[PDB]
Amino acid sequence: IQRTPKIQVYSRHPAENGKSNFLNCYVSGFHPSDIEVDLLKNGERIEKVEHSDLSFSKDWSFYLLYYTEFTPTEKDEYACRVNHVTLSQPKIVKWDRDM
Amino acid sequence: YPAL
Amino acid sequence: GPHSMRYFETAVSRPGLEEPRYISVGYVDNKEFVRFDSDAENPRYEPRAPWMEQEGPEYWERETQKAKGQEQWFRVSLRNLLGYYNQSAGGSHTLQQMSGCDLGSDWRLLRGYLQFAYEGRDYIALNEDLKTWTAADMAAQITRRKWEQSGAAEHYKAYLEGECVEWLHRYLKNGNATLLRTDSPKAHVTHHPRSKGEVTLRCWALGFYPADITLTWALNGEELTQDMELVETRPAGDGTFQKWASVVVPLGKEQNYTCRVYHEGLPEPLTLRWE
Repeated sequence: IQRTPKIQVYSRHPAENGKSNFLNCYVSGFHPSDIEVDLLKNGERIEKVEHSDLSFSKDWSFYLLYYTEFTPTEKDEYACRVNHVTLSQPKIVKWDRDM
Repeated sequence: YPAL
Repeated sequence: GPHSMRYFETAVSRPGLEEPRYISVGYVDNKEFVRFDSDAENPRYEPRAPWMEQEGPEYWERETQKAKGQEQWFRVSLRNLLGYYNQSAGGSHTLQQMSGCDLGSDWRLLRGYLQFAYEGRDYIALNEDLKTWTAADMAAQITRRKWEQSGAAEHYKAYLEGECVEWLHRYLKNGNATLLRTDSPKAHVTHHPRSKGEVTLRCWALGFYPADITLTWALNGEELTQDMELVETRPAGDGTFQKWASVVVPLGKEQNYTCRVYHEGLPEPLTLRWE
């Protein structure tokens, strides 16, 4: 089977400019498990991004948590890039602090 | 345990 | 209560390398406390939670040996599955297993658990009676008739009904300060335009634990199901979880809508509106 990944981009704590936070990208509901995930800062890939150990849910689909520390500023744009065999092109989801 |  | 232990085992076969990758993860009340990955430095189960550190070398060695046993079990099962489905060679397949047990608030057994999946789909599972099997499809019937002849059921039940419960007890006592805690949800509502005379109202729940929670929107005293989006509870990254519930509201009438948060640690449900 093939399950496209569900993507959610968000910060651990409600963002606050100048205040150190954590940028999370929760990719889930996917299958098979090979998956590519990057975090973007103003459209660019962020080095040394940590992430969770592979896992899966009741329905058997996999999920991972990608994160990296950052200090949100007024204009800095963040996003999460995800590629998986179910996508024809990498899916990019922009971080909307005030969702 | 036996395999599948 | 309830309480539970689960082991999530995944095995992915890779082309050219006739050794599958085996990943097993253990959880208690849904918190990861042990893990084994065959692609590791020196494969061995490792503590995922602090309260697992008090385990001596003997504990790890034994646990790790079983993993070495499962690598084999999964190596053959994959090979057998490959056949049952008339699949080719040099491809990538997934076999997954879920096993564990649950307990009520009293710590007694509520249900035994054992189930398998291939390529992301249910394959065969032990029934709640821990004596019969349900086969997802044709091929699973082969495994089913094959497992009934050897009496695999009784053995799993032995484990699930006893050993499983015992180990869960120990884990529960060792890290009870960690596991038995509840973090009540903090809520707030956000406003966002959706259409010409339509608005989006988002109800937030942050920093709660365990992950279980219920969010509802209501008019007067009736819950809203239409144009009401509920997103999948997500991990905060520090042990707590987040979630939100949105509903499309007519511009100018927001005030007649209320959000409610129900959670283990809440004395009573949280009720809030836009402001």
